[PDB]
Amino acid sequence: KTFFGQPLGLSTLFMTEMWERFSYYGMRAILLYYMWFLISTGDLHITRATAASIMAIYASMVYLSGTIGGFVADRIIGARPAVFWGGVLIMLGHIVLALPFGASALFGSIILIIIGTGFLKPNVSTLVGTLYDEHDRRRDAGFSIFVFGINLGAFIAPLIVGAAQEAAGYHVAFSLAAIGMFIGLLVYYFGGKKTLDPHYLRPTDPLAPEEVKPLLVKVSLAVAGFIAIIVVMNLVGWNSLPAYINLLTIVAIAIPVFYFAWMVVSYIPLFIAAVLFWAIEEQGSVVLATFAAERVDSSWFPVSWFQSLNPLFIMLYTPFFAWLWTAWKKNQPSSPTKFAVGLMFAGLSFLLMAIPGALYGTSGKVSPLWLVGSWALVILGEMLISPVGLSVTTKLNSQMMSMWFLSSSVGSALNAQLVTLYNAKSEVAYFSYFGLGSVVLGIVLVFLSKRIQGL
Ligand SMILES: CCCCCCC/C=C/CCCCCC(=O)OC[C@@H](O)CO
Ligand SMILES: CCCCCCC/C=C\CCCCCC(=O)OC[C@@H](O)CO
Ligand SMILES: CCCCCCC/C=C\CCCCCC(=O)OC[C@@H](O)CO
Ligand SMILES: CCCCCCC/C=C\CCCCCC(=O)OC[C@@H](O)CO
Ligand SMILES: CCCCCCC/C=C\CCCCCC(=O)OC[C@H](O)CO
Ligand SMILES: CCCCCCC/C=C\CCCCCC(=O)OC[C@H](O)CO
Ligand SMILES: CCCCCCC/C=C\CCCCCC(=O)OC[C@H](O)CO
Ligand SMILES: CCCCCCC/C=C\CCCCCC(=O)OC[C@H](O)CO
Ligand SMILES: CCCCCCC/C=C\CCCCCC(=O)OC[C@H](O)CO
Ligand SMILES: CCCCCCC/C=C\CCCCCC(=O)OC[C@H](O)CO
Ligand SMILES: CCCCCCC/C=C\CCCCCC(=O)OC[C@H](O)CO
Ligand SMILES: CCCCCCC/C=C\CCCCCC(=O)OC[C@H](O)CO
Ligand SMILES: CCCCCCC/C=C\CCCCCC(=O)OC[C@H](O)CO
Ligand SMILES: CCCCCCC/C=C\CCCCCC(=O)OC[C@H](O)CO
Ligand SMILES: CCCCCCC/C=C\CCCCCC(=O)OC[C@H](O)CO
Ligand SMILES: CCCCCCC/C=C\CCCCCC(=O)OC[C@H](O)CO
Ligand SMILES: CCCCCCC/C=C\CCCCCC(=O)OC[C@H](O)CO
Ligand SMILES: CCCCCCC/C=C\CCCCCC(=O)OC[C@H](O)CO
Ligand code: NA
Repeated sequence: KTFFGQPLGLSTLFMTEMWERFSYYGMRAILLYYMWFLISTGDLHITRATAASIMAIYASMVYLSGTIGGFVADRIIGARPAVFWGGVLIMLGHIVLALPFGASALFGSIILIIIGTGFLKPNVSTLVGTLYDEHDRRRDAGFSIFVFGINLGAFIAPLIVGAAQEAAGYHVAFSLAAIGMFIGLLVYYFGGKKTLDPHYLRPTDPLAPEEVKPLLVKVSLAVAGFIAIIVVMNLVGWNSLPAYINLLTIVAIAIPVFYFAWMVVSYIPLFIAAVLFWAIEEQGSVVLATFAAERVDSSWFPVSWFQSLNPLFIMLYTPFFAWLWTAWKKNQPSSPTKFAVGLMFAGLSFLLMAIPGALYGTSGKVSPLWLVGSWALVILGEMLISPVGLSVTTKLNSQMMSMWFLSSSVGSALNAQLVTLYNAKSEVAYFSYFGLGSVVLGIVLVFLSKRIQGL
C-alpha cells in the first residue's frame, strides 16, 4: 500500500503543506483589498501604492525568512518541532487579523507569519526527504506529489476564502485562513507521530559547545547594527513607512550583492534572470490583483478568485513538462537557454497586458481573459526556469545554493519599489516597459548562453 507509489508518510506532509499553503494564499488573495478597505474608511493612513509595496516586501521577507529556518531546525530546535511551532505562529498570524482590530493588527500578523513560515516551509520539505533512503529512486516522484499538494492548497484557498470574504466580511475570511492552518496542524501532529522518524524531533547537527558564543555574537551584532540604522533614520527624519520599506529592500538586495562580492561570474546573468522572473511572477498578487479589481468586469464573482489561475496553470502544465523533458531526447535546450526563454515568456505576459489599455483606453473594463492569458504565459515561463534553477545553480556552495532561493526574495524586494509606479495613468507604459525589458534581457541571455553552458 502506498500514497501514489510513495511511503504512506508522504500523505501527512502532503496535507500539512496543502493546508499551510491554503492559509497563506487565502490571506494573500484578500490582504491587498483589505488594506484598500482600511484606507477607504480612514483607518489606515497610507496610499494604495504603499499598500501594494507592503504586499511585495511582505513576500520578500517571507522568502528571506525561509532561507534561515532550515538552519534553526538543523542546529537548534529540530525539523519536527520547527514545522509544529512554525504552524502555530502562522495560525496566530491569521487569528490576529480575525480579531476585531483594524490597521493596528497588521504588523503583528505580518511578523507572526514571516517567522512562522520561515520555520515551517523549508522544514516540511526536509521531512519529505527523510521518508526516503539515500538511493531510493522514488525521491523525485515523491517530491513531485508533495508539490502537487502545495499547488492544490494555493488553488482552492482564493476560491473558498475569497467567497467567504464577500459573504461574511474580512475577519471571518481571515479566521478561515486560521482554521486551515489548524487543520494542517491536526493532521501533521497526529499523522506525524505515526510515520516520522523520532530522530527529527531533535536537531540533527546540534551546535557544538564552542559554536554557541560566535553564533550569539553574530546575531547580536546584526540586530545591533540594524537597530542603529533605524535610530539614525529617525534622527535624520527618514521614518515614514516607505522609508522602512526601502531599508528592507536594501537589506534583501544587499545580501546577495555581498555574497557575490565575497565570491561564479557566469552565474550573475542567470541570477539576474531569476530575480527579474520572480519579480514579474510575484506581481500577480499585487499589480494583476489591482488590475483584476479595477479594470476587469468581474461583477458576478469575487475578484480574489483570479489568484487561483497561477496555481491552476502550474498544475495543468506540470505533468506535460515532466513528460516533455524525457521525450525531448535529442538537443534538449540547456539550462541557461531555459532561463532566457523563461524570462522571455514572463516578458510576454506583461506585453500582453499592455494591449487592452492601448486598444480600449484605461478608463473602461476589459475581459477576464486578458489576465487568464497573462498567467498562462508567465507560468509557461515558470515551467522553464523553476525546475532547473537549483540544479544549474548547484552545478555551477551552501551559500550560493541559498542565493537561488534568495532570488525570489530579491525579486519581491525589487517589486516593493516597482509596484508603486503602477496606476491607471501609467498602466500601458508600465506593462510595456517591464515587459519589453524582460524580453530584451532574455535575448541578451540567449547570446550569452553558449559561453555559460561551457563554463
Ligand atoms: C501551448 C503553450 C501555449 C499556451 C499559453 C498561450 C496562451 C496565450 C494567450 C494570449 C491571448 C489571450 C488574450 C486574448 C483576450 O484577451 O481575449 C479578449 C476577448 O476574448 C474578449 O474581448
Ligand atoms: C478556545 C481555546 C481552547 C482550545 C484549547 C487549546 C488548543 C488550541 C490550539 C492548539 C494549536 C495546535 C493544535 C495542534 C494539535 O494537534 O495539538 C496537539 C496536542 O495535543 C499536543 O499534545
Ligand atoms: C550583481 C547581482 C545583483 C542582483 C540585483 C538584482 C536586480 C538586477 C538588476 C536591476 C533590474 C532592473 C531594475 C529596475 C529598473 O530598471 O528601474 C527602472 C526605473 O524605471 C524604475 O524607477
Ligand atoms: C521559443 C520562443 C523563442 C522566440 C522568442 C522571440 C521574441 C518574440 C517577440 C518579441 C516581441 C517584442 C516586442 C515588444 C514591443 O512591441 O514593445 C512596444 C512598446 O515598447 C512600445 O512602447
Ligand atoms: C498557543 C496555542 C498553541 C498551543 C499548541 C499546543 C501545545 C501542546 C503540546 C506541544 C506539542 C509539541 C509538538 C512538537 C513537535 O515536534 O510535534 C511534531 C510531532 O511530533 C510530529 O512530528
Ligand atoms: C529574516 C526576516 C525577518 C525580517 C522581518 C521584518 C519584516 C517586517 C515587516 C515587513 C514589512 C511590512 C511593513 C508594512 C506594515 O508592517 O504594515 C503596518 C501598518 O501599515 C501600519 O501602518
Ligand atoms: C522568537 C520567536 C517568537 C515570535 C514572537 C513574534 C511576536 C510578534 C508580534 C507580537 C504582537 C502581535 C499581536 C499584536 C496585536 O495583536 O495588535 C493589537 C494591538 O492593537 C497592537 O497595536
Ligand atoms: C485554537 C483555535 C484555532 C482555530 C482558529 C480560530 C478561529 C475561531 C473562530 C473564528 C471567529 C472569527 C470571528 C469573526 C468576526 O469577528 O465577525 C465579526 C464581523 O466583523 C461581523 O461581520
Ligand atoms: C531576533 C532574535 C533572534 C534569536 C536568536 C537566535 C539564536 C541566537 C544565538 C544562538 C543560541 C542558540 C541556543 C544554543 C543551544 O541551545 O544549543 C546548545 C548546544 O547544542 C549545547 O552544546
Ligand atoms: C535580538 C538580540 C540578540 C538576540 C540574542 C539571543 C540570546 C538568546 C539566547 C542566548 C542563550 C545563551 C546561550 C546559552 C545556551 O542557551 O546554551 C545552554 C545549553 O543548552 C547548555 O548546554
Ligand atoms: C537583520 C535582522 C534585524 C531584525 C529585522 C526585524 C525588523 C522589524 C521591523 C522593521 C521595520 C518595519 C516597521 C514598519 C512600521 O510599522 O513602521 C510604521 C511606523 O511605526 C509609522 O510610520
Ligand atoms: C554604514 C551603513 C549605514 C546605512 C545603512 C543602509 C541603509 C541606509 C538608508 C536606508 C534607506 C532610507 C530611505 C529613506 C527614504 O526613502 O526617504 C525618507 C522617506 O521617503 C520619507 O520619510
Ligand atoms: C478544476 C478546473 C477549474 C478551472 C477554473 C478555476 C476558476 C479560477 C479562477 C476564475 C477566474 C475568473 C475567470 C473568468 C472567465 O474566464 O470568464 C470568461 C468570460 O469571458 C467572462 O466574461
Ligand atoms: C496536449 C498539450 C498541448 C495542447 C495545447 C493546449 C492549448 C489550449 C488552448 C490555448 C488557447 C490559445 C488562445 C488562442 C488565442 O490567443 O487567440 C486570440 C484571439 O485573437 C482572440 O480573439
Ligand atoms: C507556445 C507559446 C506561445 C503561445 C502564443 C499564442 C497566442 C498568440 C497570439 C495572442 C495575441 C494576443 C492579442 C489577442 C487580441 O488582441 O485579440 C483581440 C481581442 O478580440 C480583443 O478583445
Ligand atoms: C506569443 C504571445 C504574444 C502575446 C504578447 C505580444 C504583445 C506584443 C506587443 C504588445 C505591446 C503593446 C504596447 C502598446 C503601446 O505601448 O501603445 C501605447 C499606446 O499609445 C497607449 O498608451
Ligand atoms: C495538458 C496540457 C496543458 C494545456 C493547457 C492549455 C492552456 C493554454 C492556454 C490558455 C489560454 C486561455 C486564453 C483563452 C483565449 O484567449 O480565447 C479567446 C476567446 O475564445 C475569444 O472569445
Ligand atoms: C550592483 C547591483 C545592485 C543594484 C540593485 C538592483 C535593483 C536596482 C534598483 C531598484 C529599483 C529602484 C527604483 C525605485 C523606484 O522606481 O521608485 C521607488 C518608489 O517610487 C518609492 O519607494
Ligand atoms: Na466581483
